[PDB]
Amino acid sequence: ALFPALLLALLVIVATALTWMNFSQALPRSQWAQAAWSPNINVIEQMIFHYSLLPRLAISLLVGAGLGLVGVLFQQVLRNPLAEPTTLGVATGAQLGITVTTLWAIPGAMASQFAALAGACVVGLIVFGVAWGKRLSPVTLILAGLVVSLYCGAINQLLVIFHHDQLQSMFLWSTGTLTQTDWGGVERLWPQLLGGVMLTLLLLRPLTLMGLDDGVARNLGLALSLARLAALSLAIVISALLVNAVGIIGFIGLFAPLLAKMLGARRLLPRLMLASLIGALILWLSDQIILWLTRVWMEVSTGSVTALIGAPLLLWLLLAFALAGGVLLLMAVVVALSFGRDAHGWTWASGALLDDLMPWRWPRIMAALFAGVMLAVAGCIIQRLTGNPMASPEVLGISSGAAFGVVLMLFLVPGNAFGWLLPAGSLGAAVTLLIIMIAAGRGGFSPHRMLLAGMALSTAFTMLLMMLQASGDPRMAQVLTWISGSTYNATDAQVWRTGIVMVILLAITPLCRRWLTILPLGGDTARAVGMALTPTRIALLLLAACLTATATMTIGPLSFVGLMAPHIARMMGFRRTMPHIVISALVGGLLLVFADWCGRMVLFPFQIPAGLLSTFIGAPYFIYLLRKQS
Amino acid sequence: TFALRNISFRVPGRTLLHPLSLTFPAGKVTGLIGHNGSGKSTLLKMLGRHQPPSEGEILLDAQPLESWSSKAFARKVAYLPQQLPPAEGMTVRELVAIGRYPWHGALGRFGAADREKVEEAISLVGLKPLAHRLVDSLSGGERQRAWIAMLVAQDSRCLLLDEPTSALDIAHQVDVLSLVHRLSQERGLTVIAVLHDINMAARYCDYLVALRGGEMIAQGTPAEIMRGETLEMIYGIPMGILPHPAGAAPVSFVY
Amino acid sequence: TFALRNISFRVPGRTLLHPLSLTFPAGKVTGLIGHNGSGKSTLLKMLGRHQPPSEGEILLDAQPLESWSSKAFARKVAYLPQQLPPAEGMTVRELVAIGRYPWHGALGRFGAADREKVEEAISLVGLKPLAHRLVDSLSGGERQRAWIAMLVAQDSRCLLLDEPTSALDIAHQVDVLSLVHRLSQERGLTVIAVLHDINMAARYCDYLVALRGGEMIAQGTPAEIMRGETLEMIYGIPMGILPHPAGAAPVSFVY
Amino acid sequence: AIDPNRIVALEWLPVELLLALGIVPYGVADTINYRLWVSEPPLPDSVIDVGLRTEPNLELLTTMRPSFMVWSAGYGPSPEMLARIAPGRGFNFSDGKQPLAMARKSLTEMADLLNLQSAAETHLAQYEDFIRSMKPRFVKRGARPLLLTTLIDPRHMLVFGPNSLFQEILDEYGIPNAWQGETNFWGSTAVSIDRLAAYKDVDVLCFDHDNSKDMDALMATPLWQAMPFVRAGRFQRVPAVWFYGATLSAMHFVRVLDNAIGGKA
Repeated sequence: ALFPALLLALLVIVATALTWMNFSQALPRSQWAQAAWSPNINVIEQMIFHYSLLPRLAISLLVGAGLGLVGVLFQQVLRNPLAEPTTLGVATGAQLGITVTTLWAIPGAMASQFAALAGACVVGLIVFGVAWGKRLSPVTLILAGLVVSLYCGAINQLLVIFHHDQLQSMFLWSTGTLTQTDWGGVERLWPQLLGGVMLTLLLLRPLTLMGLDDGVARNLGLALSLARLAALSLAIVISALLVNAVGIIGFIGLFAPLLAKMLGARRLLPRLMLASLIGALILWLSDQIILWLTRVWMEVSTGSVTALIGAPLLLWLLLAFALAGGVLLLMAVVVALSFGRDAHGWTWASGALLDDLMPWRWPRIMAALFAGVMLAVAGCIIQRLTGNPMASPEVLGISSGAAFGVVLMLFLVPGNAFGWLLPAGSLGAAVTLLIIMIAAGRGGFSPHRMLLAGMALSTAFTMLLMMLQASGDPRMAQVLTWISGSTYNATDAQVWRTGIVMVILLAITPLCRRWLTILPLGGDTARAVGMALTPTRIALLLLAACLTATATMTIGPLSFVGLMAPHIARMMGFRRTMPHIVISALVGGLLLVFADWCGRMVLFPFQIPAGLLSTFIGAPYFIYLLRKQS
Repeated sequence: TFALRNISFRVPGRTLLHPLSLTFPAGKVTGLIGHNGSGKSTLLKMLGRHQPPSEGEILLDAQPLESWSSKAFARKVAYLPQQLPPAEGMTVRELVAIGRYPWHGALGRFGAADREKVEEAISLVGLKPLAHRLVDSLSGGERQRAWIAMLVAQDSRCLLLDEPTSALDIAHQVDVLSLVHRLSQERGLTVIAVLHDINMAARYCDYLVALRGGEMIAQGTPAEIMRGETLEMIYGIPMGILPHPAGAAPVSFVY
Repeated sequence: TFALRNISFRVPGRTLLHPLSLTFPAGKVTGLIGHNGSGKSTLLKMLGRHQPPSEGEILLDAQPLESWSSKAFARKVAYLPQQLPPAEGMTVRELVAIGRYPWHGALGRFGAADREKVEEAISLVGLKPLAHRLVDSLSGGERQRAWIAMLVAQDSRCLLLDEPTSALDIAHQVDVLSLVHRLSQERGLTVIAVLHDINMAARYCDYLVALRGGEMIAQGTPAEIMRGETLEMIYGIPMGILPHPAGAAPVSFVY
Repeated sequence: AIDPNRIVALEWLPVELLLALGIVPYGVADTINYRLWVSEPPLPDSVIDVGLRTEPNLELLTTMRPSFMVWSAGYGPSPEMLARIAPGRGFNFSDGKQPLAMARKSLTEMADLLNLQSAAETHLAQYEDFIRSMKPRFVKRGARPLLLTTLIDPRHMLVFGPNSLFQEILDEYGIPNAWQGETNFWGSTAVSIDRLAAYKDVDVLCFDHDNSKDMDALMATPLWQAMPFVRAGRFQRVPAVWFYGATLSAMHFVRVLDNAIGGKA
């Protein structure tokens, strides 16, 4: 226990030294007591911005404590060791509120209200289901949370694609600058945070039971449904207040409870207090480093830097055949309609107009189909080799790594970094992709730690994208479409090449049928059967990585279809390797073809990327399937 | 003091499903035996209120049929999960203290008494150290004994054990059965235990009942039921029985 | 048949270390009996290459060291691990095609050439006319038979099983032990089975090995194992032994 | 292009150049946001909207017969997909130092391509005359630094750096820029409010575009009231102009500066 205590003492002394240095550079020490304690500070300019420098420290400490609290609560309620407030949709709902109240007037505390609304809607959809009883479970809870998070993310993406010049403020709000100009934020957060800690001190034994198994929790007589609903509502409310105070953060509440448990604290309230203190300390460190940076070079955000410095720390501390023929015929006829049907007056290509519009339709639809099929196969393979329902193509780090490379290229060099000879562009994206894949493979030996590293790298990519969008970069829109997975740059030659790659990969796939069959229900039994665990697990990971690589090379970094097609194929009633594979592939292909046709035709002038329409079509049907089997 | 009338376990088809009706003793030891979960599991799962009674009524000490307050319910019965051992825990003392949940409630007034009961529990189970390091660091027997200590501190009128004998050693089975029998003699509470081994139920239970699929075969005292001609129709294998000077109940051996 | 000369143990887990020395018979049943944390489970996990030993090494076949290829190891050893079990197989009758992996391999399998092996396996494990018409969620009696189906389809030279008798009834355990003994008598197979029950294991064994504390206690035939001193030393409780009226192994009874 | 009536533009800066030349645009990508932001050059209502600036609808383009599909070099579709529909050219506009220079260069290029050199010469002459006309209106103020800001939220502000589009106007008028810190290649940086406290004798000019409530929430705080540039009477609100424009946006900015600080000292 010497190492955690020594690290904590080092963090405290570094925070104190940085705060002393910043406060002395801002104001001489001989005028500190006259500036802090006096409610009517002197009119001196050097002494009056202490009205803004002091609230930044207080808001940082309070938000760190709140982050630790919500991390502990999300760890206990969902019974998962990892906290995930953003995946629950509280951050995305708050962003949606900010972007819908930034336009059409109607202002106020939009983040908290809309995040609470999203939480209440999720609670209602889970309690409803198909039976009078709620029958809520953590797995379906997290699934629905991810679904609504992706849905609000897609609505926000549509709103910024149609209006990006008028949401720059929102961009800053999505970076967590926590820059304060008065005491209003602290005076509004401290009473609500006091109410939060008061409600946390109460109902502690329900939290202890929620941390244990649900069986003994219902045995002890705790209303598991009502208690879990109330705890989730409290967590969503506190997270909404925090993201209304500062905004999107670098998951300090994901390091606070783990450090508090590594240091010690067997009981619950000591662990809560230590987690809050450690979160406040991390936010203090990050805020002081950001202040020093803006004093010496560039005004960068706080949450993005927090995530960028926490990622390496986390890496260091780490009927079938008939249904198939039916969906294939459906895809064939729907491709025929998308070729024939148009949007300029809803005309139909009767022949002569077909070859004139074919060079702008056939490549796009074919690329969307190939990308959907390949993403569905990759997602199914990942969920089969891992076994977790939350597994997505982003788990590898392929899409997040490629986008990281593109945004790094846009940051390092100015100008048209997409097609410039001096700029790397595709080559830079590819080399950063390979580097990110190698790092994710070397960091996590087990699929679960690899999943954690992939989620961390995805959050880091999101933070870098929000950094790129916060600044007035004229290119932030262009790459945005590429982030949204648009089939607009598809070419006949690229279509031919990705089709050849797809048929090669789908011919290699049946050779992995035995592996994809034994790895399920495996572990030690798989090794006892006669197959090598790691030499085949790395092989399947490389196959899925190549699939995702060509998918992002075709359509771009999107993984909603790759996450949804396996789930929908499993909920249809297909649970055999090759049947599930082909069904998920065909479902994803038809879904992405429908999404492309919608994004190209539902609005004739404005073309929305297919990645947004994929979500817009999959989310309602998926929540319908979830309620039908809840 | 429980009287069960189970016409249907569940609408969807189970391996075997048949109606039955029986009254449990007031202060004796009840031993439910059967072939795995083929009808035997549903009985105690429905008693634990994890399974709907379909078209049958269950008298809670002659109070009502169903839909009773969960607080008094947990204060009345103490149920053990059926081959679902809790994999979470930190301290044995923390566990046996949190076992006293349904007495003080969520906003519990634990700052007063309730310490003598947890002390008596941790002294009865045989654990000399009051608070160990980690409830998961101990062996399986010790953590299961801590679970029994939690169920003791719960202060229940009925003790439902769903297969405590399973995944345990024979000597551990004997020790746990003797402890449960001495506990039932001490507190005068009804205990219903699920036992895979017939001899184990013959040893430390005063009223054995058997369901071969769910038709209610035989109920009786070990002296009343003749195992020789009964276990042959109970489990199929024509095993024999012979007296032993160790226990008053003659031991059964596979033929 | 492989033999062990290793000294290592579960040093990091529960802090235990003790030297081991044992040579298994050529083609006889080997019953591992003792406590749960006695070391028999860790011994079988060491035998199945679940984790590399820290000291010593297990010599196999008398001609090679521990370093063996996966398809060559599984071609001579079939491991029933019980713990971390294959849950939700989602397919029936195809499990024998999964077990046949080390024979046909991934390439050149020809969709399982010579299908006489799989049908012989599913017919000798049990006369079932319901093949390719089952679901994954069934009772233990058929689940264990489906488990041993692929192990028989492997026709590996050794069968290492830990706790087949667990979660099963006396009839199903009788069936499983009779199948194992018939396999060992017909194919001359070397089987090492872990069973908690002393008498049930001894009735279908020949060379029992008892583990207590950290080391091994005995290694004799069931006739010499039935002695009361050995049972007292390996189980703690004092039990007695008396000749069986018709069973080959005498009956042991707890006091 | 022989017919100037069917010219199509894919970015707002080509539209501004076309309106400066006097050519009537036939199709503009994203015209609603254009009419919302840019307001100095009146865009007609009969202009057919093509779609997004980054993803112009190709089927709508091929439906009509465009004679020249001018676009911004490095923004929009690939050059081959645009040359497959109609012959055109990608014009450079931004580099990180002199945006207005290359704006004028691309204007002259568009003139030489569409055979409109006389219109471009007349437009540049009128621009230079309008610039020289407002020269004595900014000489009596002296060498006091001017600060170009815009409100993002009641906590930050977007400040124009030494490489903005309004820097050639400031340099020609002998007006040094007040911001002398960090800067990006497009001429805008998001800084904090308290950082502006480091500037004493500066003439902060802030633009407004649907942010009156944020302005009130900012000026209601005592920290903003105690700022050095407001206590000396140097902060005034002026109508917003288009930052990333060309010559017409420059004329609008010059007129705004003349109505603001023109003839103060």
